[PDB]
Amino acid sequence: NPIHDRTSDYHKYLKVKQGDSDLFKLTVSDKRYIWYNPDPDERDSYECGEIVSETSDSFTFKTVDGQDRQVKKDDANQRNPIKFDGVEDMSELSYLNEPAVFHNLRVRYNQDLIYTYSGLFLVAVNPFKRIPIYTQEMVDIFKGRRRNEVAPHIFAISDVAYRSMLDDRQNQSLLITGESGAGKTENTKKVIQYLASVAGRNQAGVLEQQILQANPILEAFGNAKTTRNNNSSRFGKFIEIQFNNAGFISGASIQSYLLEKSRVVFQSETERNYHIFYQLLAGATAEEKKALHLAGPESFNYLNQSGCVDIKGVSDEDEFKITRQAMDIVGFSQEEQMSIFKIIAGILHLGNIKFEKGAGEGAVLKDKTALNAASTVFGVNPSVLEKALMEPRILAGRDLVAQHLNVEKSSSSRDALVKALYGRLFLWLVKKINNVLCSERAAYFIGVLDISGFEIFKVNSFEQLCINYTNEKLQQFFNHHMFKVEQEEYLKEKINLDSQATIDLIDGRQPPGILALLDEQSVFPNATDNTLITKLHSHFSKKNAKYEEPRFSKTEFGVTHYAGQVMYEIQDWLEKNKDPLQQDLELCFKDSSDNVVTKLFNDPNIASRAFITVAAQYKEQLASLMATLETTNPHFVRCIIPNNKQLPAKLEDKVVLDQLRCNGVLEGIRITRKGFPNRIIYADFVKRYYLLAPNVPRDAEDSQKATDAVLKHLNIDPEQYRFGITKIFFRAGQLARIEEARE
Ligand SMILES: Nc1ncnc2c1ncn2[C@@H]1O[C@H](COP(=O)(O)OP(=O)(O)O)[C@@H](O)[C@H]1O
Ligand code: BEF
Ligand SMILES: [Mg+2]
Repeated sequence: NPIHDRTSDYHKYLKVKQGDSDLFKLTVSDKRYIWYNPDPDERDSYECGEIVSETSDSFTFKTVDGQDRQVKKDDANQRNPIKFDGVEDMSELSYLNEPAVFHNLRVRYNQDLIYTYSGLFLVAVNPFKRIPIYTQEMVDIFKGRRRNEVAPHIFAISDVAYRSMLDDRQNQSLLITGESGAGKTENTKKVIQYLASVAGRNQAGVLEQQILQANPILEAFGNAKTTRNNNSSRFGKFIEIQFNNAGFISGASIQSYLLEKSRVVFQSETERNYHIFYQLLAGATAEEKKALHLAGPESFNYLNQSGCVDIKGVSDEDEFKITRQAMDIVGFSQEEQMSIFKIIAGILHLGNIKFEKGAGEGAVLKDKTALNAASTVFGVNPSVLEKALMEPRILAGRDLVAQHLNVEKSSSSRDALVKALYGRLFLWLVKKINNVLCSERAAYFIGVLDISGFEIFKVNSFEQLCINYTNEKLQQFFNHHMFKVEQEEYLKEKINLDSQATIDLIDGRQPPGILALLDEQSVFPNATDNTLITKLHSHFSKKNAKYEEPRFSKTEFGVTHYAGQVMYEIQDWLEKNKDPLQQDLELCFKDSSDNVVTKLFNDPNIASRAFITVAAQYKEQLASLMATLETTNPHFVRCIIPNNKQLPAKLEDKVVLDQLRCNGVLEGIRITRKGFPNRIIYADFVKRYYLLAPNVPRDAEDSQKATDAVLKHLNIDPEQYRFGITKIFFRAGQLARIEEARE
């Protein structure tokens, strides 16, 4: 058993190394320590101070410098006894303070132990290097083991979910959140690999392969290199792994949320557009290139503006293969693939269209190359296109009259088109995939959510509000859930909100919240950004406690979110909400000779939102998501980024701690710390502590009687612990004191 074979890779890579002895006296120490901030300005920066003396109410310790200081006992951040460094669950910690928590994570990370539990959560810190803990051999060790039986791992929470499903006949969910680059998508892919393996029907299976090939397809079209991650997911996703009554994988379905369409037409410096563009340019066959009027990235406006066309240690040509191979496995025909390619190319050509003026104020196409290129690949009438771009007919109530747009408006229109095409294509892909894997008649499911946690940038826009509104809801669900689950534990053992207000501000109908007001402004063609922001301040400024009207800025507003205050900039919200496309453009494309192209514009499912705004739509998708989640038994994973530099072996204190504060980890410890944080199995207590009392023997039947014995020996406050049917519950700091007692 690799599990009890101290020489196995399991032991080397997932466990804290065990020596020849386990004796209590090993860890004996005379010193006591306290975590302190050497600079009170740097609050997340701590050092360990050794305690020297104590008054009845305060502690006096020695700094690193050799300097002496004092602290109130009630404010002190005591350091846990060394026996606690590296524990697998932060819940076993006696002193539960911020520096203590950070420290356990750190001790673990130093030994490359990236996974740690924190009560209900599985905390996962990005290693930024490969650790061989995801092999088939690793998968087989985790099959059927209880949480406590094995080391923390994504595979373990995945197995727990699976056993619960079979045993309770209840659907399950895994929520994996955290910042960009924290490791969400990596862990998500591990869940799927694990499941496909433990629940798949292979004697060597097709379904299983298809399911596995699904994400690569989506990552090509929805991931991009950003400054925070070379493989950023520019969309949220919910994966439902479907099973039959017997527990075998039977299908799957995918839901996507919020694709960043704007990146297709603009990228920040150093970033890239979606991977596919590069993959196509790099691996199209010489025949494909000519058929697509293809060239180099440098030759395309949508690709030559960031200053970055490739990713280090990444071959777009080689990635292309992988992409195409997945499409093949999944079921896309050569034609369908072909058409996808034409679309991707066409978008590139549209991007090179240059509008010039002079005539007057109207726009003109002196050059017509690119137009022709795109026309061709799209299978549409170039002249129609031209006209639909520069001379859209607009409805003036009675009159349907074609407007002659200036270059700007003409450009912006082409851009809206590109965005419409890309976004529709992505939905088509997802629907396609779902058509192949989705089983109408599934018995049970395990759903995995891979989405960002709270987003707080310099500039926060409409997209960030959507994300933060999602996180307010997820966080609330977490809080409801932990509440029940702690309450249930106390019961089994026989021992003795703010969220809503922010949510209401956002999505309330009466009084109307932010989204309602935005939607209302959305029916007025002539409404502007000022109109809208004036309306928000009118309703909430000095009127809603979660809102803040800035002292000087006239284009922003603040929302107090769970993770802190966020300032939103209103620019372009109206447009974003309406996501407008000229009808003459829709007409142009409706007539495509291309089979997929046509679908993008003729299937209400892909072409239309429902008249629904973008906010309203989102609101609805969130509500269905939440509804499903509410029917599952949830599992929470929090992915943590170690630093903002993408480096291994560099766990930065402030970076980490900020994260732990935003994602709810610290609050749960806070909550937990309040009651009886430590809950030890009677038998286990005795094993270690029998020596402390001139009475008890390590091995006993009446473990409780034993436990009581020691407690009594040491003369411990009956308020410091509660007797449970199986566990002895301990208040914060108590266990540390015991550990601190002499043999
Ligand atoms: N457990 C891990 N082992 C190895 N590399 C990882 C791990 N977690 C994340 N990474 C790395 O960090 C990069 C960012 O991870 P990713 O899953 O894409 O983050 P997220 O989806 O949270 O934005 C990955 O492309 C990979 O290099
Ligand atoms: F960049 Be990660 F996908 F949030
Ligand atoms: Mg991702």
